[PDB]
Amino acid sequence: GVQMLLTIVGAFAAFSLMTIAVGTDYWLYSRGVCKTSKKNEEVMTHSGLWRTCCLEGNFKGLCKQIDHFPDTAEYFLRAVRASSIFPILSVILLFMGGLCIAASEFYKTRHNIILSAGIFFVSAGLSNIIGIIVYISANAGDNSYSYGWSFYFGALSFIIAEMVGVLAVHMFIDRHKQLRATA
Amino acid sequence: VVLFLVSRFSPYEWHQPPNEFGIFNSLWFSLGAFMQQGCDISPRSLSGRIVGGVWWFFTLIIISSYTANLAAFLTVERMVSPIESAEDLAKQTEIAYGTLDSGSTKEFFRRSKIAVYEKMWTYMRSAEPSVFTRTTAEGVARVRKSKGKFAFLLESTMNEYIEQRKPCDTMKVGGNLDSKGYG
Amino acid sequence: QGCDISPRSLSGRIVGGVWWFFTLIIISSYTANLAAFLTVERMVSPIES
Amino acid sequence: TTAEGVARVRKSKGKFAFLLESTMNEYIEQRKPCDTMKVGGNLDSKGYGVATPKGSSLRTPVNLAVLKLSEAGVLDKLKNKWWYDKGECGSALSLSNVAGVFYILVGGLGLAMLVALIEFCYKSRAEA
Ligand SMILES: CCCCCCCC/C=C/CCCCCCCC(=O)OC[C@H](O)CO
Ligand SMILES: CCCCCCCC/C=C\CCCCCCCC(=O)OC[C@H](O)CO
Ligand SMILES: *C(=O)CCCCCCCCCCCCCCC
Repeated sequence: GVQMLLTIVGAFAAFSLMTIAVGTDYWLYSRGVCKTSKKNEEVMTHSGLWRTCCLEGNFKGLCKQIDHFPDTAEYFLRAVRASSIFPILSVILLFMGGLCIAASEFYKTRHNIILSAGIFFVSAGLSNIIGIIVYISANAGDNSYSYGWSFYFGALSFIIAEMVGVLAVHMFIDRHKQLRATA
Repeated sequence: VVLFLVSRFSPYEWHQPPNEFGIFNSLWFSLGAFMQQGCDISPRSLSGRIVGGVWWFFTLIIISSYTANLAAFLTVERMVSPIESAEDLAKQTEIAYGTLDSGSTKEFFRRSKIAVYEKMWTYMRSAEPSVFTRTTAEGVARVRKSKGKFAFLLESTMNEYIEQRKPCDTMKVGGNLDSKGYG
Repeated sequence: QGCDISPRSLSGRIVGGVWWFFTLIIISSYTANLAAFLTVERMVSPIES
Repeated sequence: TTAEGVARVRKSKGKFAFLLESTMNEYIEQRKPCDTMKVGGNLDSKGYGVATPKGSSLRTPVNLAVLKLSEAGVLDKLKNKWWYDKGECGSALSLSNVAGVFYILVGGLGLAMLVALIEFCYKSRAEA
């Protein structure tokens, strides 16, 4: 159907844009040292979630590993922006939602698989918001910082995930209305 | 999306929609709610009420934090000071100030027993980077380029001349500190 | 305050929404400016020269 | 001791400031963890001298040595050696302010979906 084609495309799109977001290293555009004896560094660097690579300087494309642990209670944040479980939990959920949609087009009659997808997309978009907030709220703790296309993919992925969630619920409603009609 | 879902996904409620909270009527309740502007529809289930109760609290804090920060800006700006006398200069540190080297103005401050001018000298002589300039032109440039963070002590004749030169961005303030002449 | 009618069409709901946003910014800018007027009393504007 | 004053500044979360000579202040400003700063102008102007007991015959020679070292540039070289050559140190609201409201919100949206999917499970298992 038309409502299904969009769901497949939307599930794929959301999952693709979030996987690229979690992997690419252009989340933030800030000023920082792209290398592990005073060093005249402070060169323009682009950072993702785990790697920071400077945009310019004698180290044109040298990368590094972010050090996320540089006293209590707050720590819990430093450890949620260091595993990045919320961005990664959002990838897993979107993948699981796709399985549901795909499984739906095979078994059929089940109806509750189509719903499950709806719960795995809406929650995926909800994990994403928490990951976005945690990201921003951690950098602030530590300027002309600007955001890159990996941030705006994770923002665009959220939008596509919520819309597929609406669409998947709208298909679940329609499946059940067809049952009530025959009754 | 979550309001839409929690309300209409369950077919046990349908008999005809049980609530009017379709995705569209949910994007409208949530909008109205945020703008404090009340609406006509209101959730009637336990689920749909945990989505309007945490959104009314969110809305409340965000609107209160906009009014209370717009009222902090408008106030602090209302406390701005013109800084137009030597006494004003002497009582603050945000705006640097200095004199020409190797002339009578610098000597005036160095020798003054007047408290305000002694205070000014004590600051100027140890300020870093140097607040002294080698030529009047350099002092003018420093005023013009420093975004209000440098003021220049110079003879009224030179001051009045520069006040009538483009780009007409400087001004003499306060009375003269002494009375003398060129010979 | 509240009324007894809320637009139920897309066209009508855009007008209602851009006007509830306008309203919000202006009622906040009045309370916030009024607060600045009562917190810091300047009250100085006679002969100056 | 000066070290105790430095520690008190460093450990007191901004609630202690230490009055000390500019020389010591400037030295510490270039030591790790680079968390202190000299502020303001100096309150007075003075110097350190080499001291001898009153009337000691050593005083004259020591004084001339200080002047010779000064004039040869050696005192400046020593200060740079020990202070600088060896130095170790080289508004709107933000989401941080309202992080909580956002969490609470996403926690009541996940609590609503739990209180709604649970009821759904019951009503469905009951119809069996
Ligand atoms: C049909 C049910 C849904 C109805 C929906 C009705 C929508 C009405 C819009 C409301 C607020 C609009 C706010 C617009 C804010 C614009 C911000 C802007 O222009 O910002 C420029 C720039 O990015 C700054 O840095
Ligand atoms: C009929 C059903 C009606 C609707 C029912 C749901 C509405 C919930 C509304 C507000 C929640 C506010 C939660 C506030 C959380 C405060 C957290 C707290 O206690 O923080 C302590 C602090 O961290 C120490 O330092
Ligand atoms: C029947 O027993 C099914 C309901 C029980 C499982 C519910 C699982 C979903 C819970 C709500 C969604 C939480 C999203 C959190 C996002 C960070």
